Amino acid sequence: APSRNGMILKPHFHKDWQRRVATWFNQPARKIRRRKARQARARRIAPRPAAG
Amino acid sequence: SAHLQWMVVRNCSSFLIKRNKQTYSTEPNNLKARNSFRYNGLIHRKTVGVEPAADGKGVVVVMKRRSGQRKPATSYVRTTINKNARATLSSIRHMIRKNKYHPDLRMAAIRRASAILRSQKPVM
Amino acid sequence: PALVMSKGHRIEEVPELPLVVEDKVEGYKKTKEAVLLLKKLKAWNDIKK
Amino acid sequence: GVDIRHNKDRKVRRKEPKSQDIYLRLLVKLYRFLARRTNSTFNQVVLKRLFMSRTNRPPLSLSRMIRKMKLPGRENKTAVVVGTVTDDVRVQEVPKLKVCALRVTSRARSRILKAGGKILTFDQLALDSPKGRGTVLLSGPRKGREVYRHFGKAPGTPHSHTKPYVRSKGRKFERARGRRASRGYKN
Amino acid sequence: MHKMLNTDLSRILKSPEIQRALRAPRKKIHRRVLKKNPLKNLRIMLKLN
Amino acid sequence: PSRLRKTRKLRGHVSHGHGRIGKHRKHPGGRGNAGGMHHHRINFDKYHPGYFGKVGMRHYHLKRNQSFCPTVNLDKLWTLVSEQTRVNAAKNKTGAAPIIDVVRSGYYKVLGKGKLPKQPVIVKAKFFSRRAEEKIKGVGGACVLVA
Amino acid sequence: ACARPLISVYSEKGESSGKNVTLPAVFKAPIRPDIVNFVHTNLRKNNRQPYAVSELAGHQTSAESWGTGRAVARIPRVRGGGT
RNA sequence: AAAUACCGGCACGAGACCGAUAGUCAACAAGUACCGUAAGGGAAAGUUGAAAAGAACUUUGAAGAGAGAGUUCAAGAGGGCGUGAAACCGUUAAGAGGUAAACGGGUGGGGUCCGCGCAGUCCGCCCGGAGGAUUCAACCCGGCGGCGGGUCCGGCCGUGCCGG
RNA sequence: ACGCGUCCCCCGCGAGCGCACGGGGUCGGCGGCGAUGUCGGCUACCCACCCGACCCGUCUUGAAACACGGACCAAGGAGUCUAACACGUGCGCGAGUCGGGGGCUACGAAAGCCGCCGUGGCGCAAUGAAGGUGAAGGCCGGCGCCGCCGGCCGAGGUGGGAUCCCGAGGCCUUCCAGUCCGCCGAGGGCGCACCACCGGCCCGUCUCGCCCGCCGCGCCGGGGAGGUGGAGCACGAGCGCACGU
RNA sequence: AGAGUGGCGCGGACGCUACGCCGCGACGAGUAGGAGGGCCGCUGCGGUGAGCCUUGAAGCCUAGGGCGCGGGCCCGGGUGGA
Repeated sequence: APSRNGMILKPHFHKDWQRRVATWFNQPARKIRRRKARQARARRIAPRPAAG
Repeated sequence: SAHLQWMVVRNCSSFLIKRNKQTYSTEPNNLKARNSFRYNGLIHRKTVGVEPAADGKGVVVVMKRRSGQRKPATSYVRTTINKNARATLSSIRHMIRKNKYHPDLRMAAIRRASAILRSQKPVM
Repeated sequence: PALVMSKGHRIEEVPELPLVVEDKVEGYKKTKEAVLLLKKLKAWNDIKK
Repeated sequence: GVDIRHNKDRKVRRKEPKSQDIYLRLLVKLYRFLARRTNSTFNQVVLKRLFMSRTNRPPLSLSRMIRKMKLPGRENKTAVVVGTVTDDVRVQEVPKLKVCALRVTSRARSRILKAGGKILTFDQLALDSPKGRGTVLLSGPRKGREVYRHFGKAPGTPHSHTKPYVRSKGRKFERARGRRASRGYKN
Repeated sequence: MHKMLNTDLSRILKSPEIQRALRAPRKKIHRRVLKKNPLKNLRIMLKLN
Repeated sequence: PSRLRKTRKLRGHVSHGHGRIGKHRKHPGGRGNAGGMHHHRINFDKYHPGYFGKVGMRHYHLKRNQSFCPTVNLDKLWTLVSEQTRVNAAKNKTGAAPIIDVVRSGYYKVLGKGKLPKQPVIVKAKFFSRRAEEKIKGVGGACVLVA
Repeated sequence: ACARPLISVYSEKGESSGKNVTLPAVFKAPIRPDIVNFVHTNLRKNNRQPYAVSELAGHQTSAESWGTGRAVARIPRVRGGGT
């Protein structure tokens, strides 16, 4: 039962998108991992700056 | 300030009761345990509190001064009247009338003092 | 001050201050010194509750 | 059996505003007292504009405010604006005024405080004129939203001046059949 | 900004500037009257005629 | 909000607000745009006609970077530059016109819609309209082009 | 409001001190409980871990419905299963 | 090499997830028992007592199965032993039986038990009989608080004004 | 129908009282029986008798049906989420809002900050396939005359219209001229939102003739009047979140 | 309910949970479907009742009472032990 005047779209949900699911679980985990990697790099290069 | 915080207090509070179709407030300054704007002493500047003593000797009166704005303890002052009912109610009526301090609840304080002296009367 | 009594804290123990204590509070490193500070400020009934 | 149509038995207008704020409701309950005591229609119109919410009122513009103040017959006379007055940047000169409204934007407040205007609240205005003695009651232009281009006649119809719900207008979206005269027909 | 400055509606309403030009409060409760039959009852017919 | 829905109020119903005869079935009409030419023609061509067909030359490698060109009006010209220049423009008795750069604001073509106050300014842009040029030559001001 | 009283800052021993600092304007702020309750119900949801039911449970065991008759109520039942 | 993916495994932590027909099918000697010639299919299943203090002693009877004792706070926890729901059967007591049976309305009769009724609320003001309490109008001393010290003084405050 | 000082057509306060067919029931009248089986029992246990009384859900216009399923009971059990919209409601700032990605500082995978991290979305400007263009003008002089030197006013006009402003005057005390304040009002306008039309402007195009311009004097470029069509201008209003349909 | 210029005493109820109160009138059927309110109830999260009790928490029956126009609740008696 299609409704009255409105916008039209092409909802790409005909495929099995439940198979390929990749949602953002590790956003703050990736941020803390990049923070620790940057701190380890800054402690590795002692005279060199952060930019280089 | 006065009417502003009453709408917040009447919504949620620990002293208010909601059971058996009985919406009331159980504040200690609230006489007769009736929830109303006129029946309050914490918000208003003038506060009259009729309470019994620790022992069964008369009525203690908790008076509020002019300087009480943010003072929970040192604003209020306590006194104790240990006399008969006639001169006690006469002294309370003189405090209400001649001192001109909160001349609003006159008969309710009389009935409250009568109920307190009837309660602290020794049992048969 | 009415919302504190609506919450249920013992407001009677503080005579008059929206409590601001001196900068030597961070210098204490003992729980007995903390209990002594709470007894000097008389605010013990709220934690006894 | 009495044939009474009970369809329009209850008035569909609001008996109370649906907003949840403590500063508005006390003023509403005070203007209830003023509207029931004063016999004038001024407090009733102010109360009805307190019933009409943010979606039921348009934002008033400063350029049209100055344009309505340039009309004669209102010299040394204040204007009570219920809705919000938004700042319009296409203005250069501004005299001193006495602006009283609910919410005024910060650029307009800076311009009024630079010009030398006294901004006051509604309580002193109610103390000055309870019945509305020496006030001009104004309202903003309601025809100032995007949805009015969608209201009215249905599209896909000859002589229909109404914006259709198109996801993205362009060179190929709804141009070939219904618009051209060669490809079929046109309306 | 604050919506209203003086937040004391009782002090606003007890001011003489509002209470100068106002109508008097019609404080009189009017219950319904029992319409007695003037054909049966005697002195009701004497009242209205 | 499960308690703030109609599915708690409609507890105790057969079809849950979907009629006695015509129940809420799977697909009465179709799936999406099924049968758009046969029986949904009345539905689609009455509301949104025009999609069926080709039009124009098909431009394949289209880029919006060369086609991006925002315009600016003469009415909001004083809004970009600060108020001290508006003081100094009235202060200048000789008529030293201040420089107002349009490329700094990020616009290319200058149009004319509203009222401009009668004092000269220098406008540096890429394009200029003819009527806006007539208003600039009537009021006062130059038109410095840029590549 | 605009008027702000003077605050006598007490000492740590209990008695009052001589320092007096003017009260800030945050203590005369307008109160709005609705936005506070809305942000409270948002931030109390913004620290919640999701949970899931095992999706593969149910589709591993195979079954086939015989249809009408055979003293069943049109339910896909277990094929075989000598137990 | 660098930021990218991880549903299996090696070590953990946490949860607004579920709670013995639920949760992994499997919380226990679970792909285990079992079925099919085979690729294959696939179960049922927790709660004694804190502590076994697990019942010695007498009798009936071939033994099974009873009747008295003992333990413990209680067997009201008796070897398939947390508590003890309905559908179903029987027993003790009460009622009815020539228009299966039952229900809705009006009451009538008998009992189940409840009223702690079986000599039955009183309260304010005035007067009288004999009473008791050193107890009141009125006046000094000390302490506390409020109306407005109208027009006594000085600080403080103002999204006030005018300045240096 | 009932003292007179005050206008004829014509011969401004009395004191008390009794009782009431006078704005919805009272008695200032009464009697009995009760401490070992009587008093009250509507709710609930059983029985008797009077009236009514086709077995619950589905189908169809029409079902209690010789239309369908139902031996009984405990437990379980059947419009859920994301994405995209149309409308309604609440908050914030406002021509802006939004950090949803990035960086800096047990509960806390909480939280705070960035503004030269606003890179970027939306919208205040439309019309065309595109080459492109683009959203008022009016008044007075120099010149029966085209172009330009000057000054002034400025986002249109008419009608219906919320409410305000002014007021022909009025609003009672042994006497009369007589002051400011307060209320109402004959009548006249500025006219709020909104509605109806006439407009003016822009863009693609048809018809009509003419005027201008030059480092590059032409198959050059610009302009005027009347129509046609436009999801247009007529003085911003949207953005981000939460809920329901 | 106006204002000015001149010729013995020490007393008087309810009220106003202003999201409360009552006054005066009209009407009471209605499936599908839509709108509003539940001091109706189950299980969980953040606070709160100086909350509860081995001298009985929760759950199960009942010829006992009353509260309801309702979704339901309270104690009288038996089981029961956190």
